[PDB]
Amino acid sequence: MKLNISYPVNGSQKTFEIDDEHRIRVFFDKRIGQEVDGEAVGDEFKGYVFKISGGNDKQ
Amino acid sequence: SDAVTIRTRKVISNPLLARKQFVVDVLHPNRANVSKDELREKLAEVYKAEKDAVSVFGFRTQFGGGKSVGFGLVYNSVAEAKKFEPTYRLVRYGLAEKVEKASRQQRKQKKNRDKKIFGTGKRLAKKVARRNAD
Amino acid sequence: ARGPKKHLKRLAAPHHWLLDKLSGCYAPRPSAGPHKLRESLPLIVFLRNRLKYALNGREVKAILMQRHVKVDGKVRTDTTYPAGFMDVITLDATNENFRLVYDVKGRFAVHRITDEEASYKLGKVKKVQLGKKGVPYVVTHDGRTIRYPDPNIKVNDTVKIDLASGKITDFIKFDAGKLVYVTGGRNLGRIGTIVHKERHDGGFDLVHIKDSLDNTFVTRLNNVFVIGEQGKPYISLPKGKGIKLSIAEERDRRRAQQGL
RNA sequence: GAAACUGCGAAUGGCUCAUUAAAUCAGUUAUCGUUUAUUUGAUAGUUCCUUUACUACAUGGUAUAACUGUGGUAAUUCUAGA
RNA sequence: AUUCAUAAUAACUUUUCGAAUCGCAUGGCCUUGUGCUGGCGAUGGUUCAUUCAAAUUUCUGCCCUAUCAACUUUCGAUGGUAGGAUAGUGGCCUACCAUGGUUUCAACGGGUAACGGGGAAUAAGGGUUCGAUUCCGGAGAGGGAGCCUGAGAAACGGCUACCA
Ligand SMILES: [Mg+2]
Ligand SMILES: [Mg+2]
Ligand SMILES: [Mg+2]
Ligand SMILES: [Mg+2]
Ligand SMILES: [Mg+2]
Ligand SMILES: [Mg+2]
Ligand SMILES: [Mg+2]
Ligand SMILES: [Mg+2]
Ligand SMILES: [Mg+2]
Ligand SMILES: [Mg+2]
Ligand SMILES: [Mg+2]
Ligand SMILES: [Mg+2]
Ligand SMILES: [Mg+2]
Ligand SMILES: [Mg+2]
Ligand SMILES: [Mg+2]
Ligand SMILES: [Mg+2]
Ligand SMILES: [Mg+2]
Ligand SMILES: [Mg+2]
Ligand SMILES: [Mg+2]
Ligand SMILES: [Mg+2]
Ligand SMILES: [Mg+2]
Ligand SMILES: [Mg+2]
Ligand SMILES: [Mg+2]
Repeated sequence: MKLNISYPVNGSQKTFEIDDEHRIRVFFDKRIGQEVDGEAVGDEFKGYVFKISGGNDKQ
Repeated sequence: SDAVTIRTRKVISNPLLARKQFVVDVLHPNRANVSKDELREKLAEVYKAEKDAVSVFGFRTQFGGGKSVGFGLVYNSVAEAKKFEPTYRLVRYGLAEKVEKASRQQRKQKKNRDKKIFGTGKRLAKKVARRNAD
Repeated sequence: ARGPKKHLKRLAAPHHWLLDKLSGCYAPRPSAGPHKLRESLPLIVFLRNRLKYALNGREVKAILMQRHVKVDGKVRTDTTYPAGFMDVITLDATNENFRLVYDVKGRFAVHRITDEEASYKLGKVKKVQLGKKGVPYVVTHDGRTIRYPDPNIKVNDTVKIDLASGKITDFIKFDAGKLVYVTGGRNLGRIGTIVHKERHDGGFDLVHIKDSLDNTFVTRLNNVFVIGEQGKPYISLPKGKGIKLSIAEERDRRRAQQGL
């Protein structure tokens, strides 16, 4: 599923794709606003904290 | 071509529209009605204003021949006709081009097509361009 | 039916305008203003249908928007502005002044007046109340509000209004024997001094009127508009002087003036 | 001067006669029984504060469209995060 | 015709309005501060009046029908009191209380291939028949109900639900 990530300090954005049910899984049952650590989702993101802000489903 | 004779009845000095307005009574024996251009040119040559400031119209020739009766205008300037004249009239004369446009229902449709877009459009050009990958 | 009505089908338009049945469909609906719909003469009508100064309605906006026309003093730019009885219409260009007063047929006549008379107007006072803070006001038939009138000004009296400034400069009481102009009913347009008032508590006072032909009629007090003293109007009257000739008398006047 | 915000309008018009028989409608009344955009005419010296160490009036606050940019859906005048 | 217009007293208010707005012009004034003044008219603004309205409302007037004679209070029918609600009167709604209201001078019920009116047709007169339909009024937007916006809609080229 696509992650649409923003770095509001810089004004940047780029998307990232993930084909890993286990990595993906970390975001499950979390809500908008809840914070999420990085290393789980990818080693790229080791450290990085993400705030979940929204998104679309299929349809 | 036969004496003609152009009369002008019921005349009125009309200062709040910068012109003198009147009826035109054209006798024309042995002449199958006169014409608007001949009448602008002659009424110009009498009201001391010049052709392109005279306006003529209405006009229907009398039953059985002989006479036609119209209506005439004559502005104080060529700048005052060009501003107080209906724009289809200046067209008839040759002192304003017929700016042609699309159909009336071509235009309406464009208005409506345009209603389905919010904002600029080009923002929607690029985003629809990505579909061309999926 | 849901809200304010904005159109007027010609045919429903008031007759004293004299619009032709055909050529269109709607008549101009008078704007909200100083005179009731049904007793008004919109600028469109005056500039084109009476003065013949405009041929189009589109040309009437052309004339107006140059502020050529100005009502009761002020400039005014509203194709269908509700001009009304006693108002004063002015064209600076063409050096022309006008008053709206009635025919004998109950129509608004083209009546030319002097620059001098264009100074002022006449207003029937329609109510006199005590305003907020104890300031007394009068209110005239054309809906002007005027603060601090003379105490002896009561309802139905007529009033000479400055125009240039809003103030009052005179008032004629409603007494037996005072020049009157009739503003409604059949007797609309007639003129005649006043004989006597039928009181009638709680429902329409009748005003018996006689003119300068020793002819007599009657209207509701609502329809009666004082304008001075017998002999002495306070404004110039139209030719006719509001005397009403029989259909016979009118026939003869028109066929006595026959030889070109 | 596009776009967008703001304001106003979309309660007029046009169409039809299904319902409706004291209803509607007509003529005639009433508001000392109320609402009223607008037009027109009037209409406002007072706003702070235990009232000498004083209050932005030379004019106080952000949050948003359009926009830039990242996106979602087969699909609409759908719209999300930044 | 009023407890009216208007004003005065004691207070009350999640305190309404009392211009932080825009355009053309740029001039006067002396203690020379970029001081102090100041032209035309836009948009706005509270209250009142006016105008365009609206909403209710008085009196009288409707086609056929008794093989419709009694009708009205189930769960307001008719009135009184107080309140609530409304823009506001009012059983409009709710409490309490009472027993009223309409009818052979045809109530109540049924029918209408019934929207009303201005009008139309037919020509001795009296009448008879018609009016979906150019103007006025009313109602509706497939059927019902609900409501947002707003000065104004119970709006449908508005939304919401149910039914088709
Ligand atoms: Mg077009
Ligand atoms: Mg657009
Ligand atoms: Mg109008
Ligand atoms: Mg009365
Ligand atoms: Mg309509
Ligand atoms: Mg905020
Ligand atoms: Mg009081
Ligand atoms: Mg200066
Ligand atoms: Mg039966
Ligand atoms: Mg019996
Ligand atoms: Mg009661
Ligand atoms: Mg009970
Ligand atoms: Mg009982
Ligand atoms: Mg019977
Ligand atoms: Mg029917
Ligand atoms: Mg009909
Ligand atoms: Mg009928
Ligand atoms: Mg039918
Ligand atoms: Mg409706
Ligand atoms: Mg249908
Ligand atoms: Mg139903
Ligand atoms: Mg609806
Ligand atoms: Mg509609």
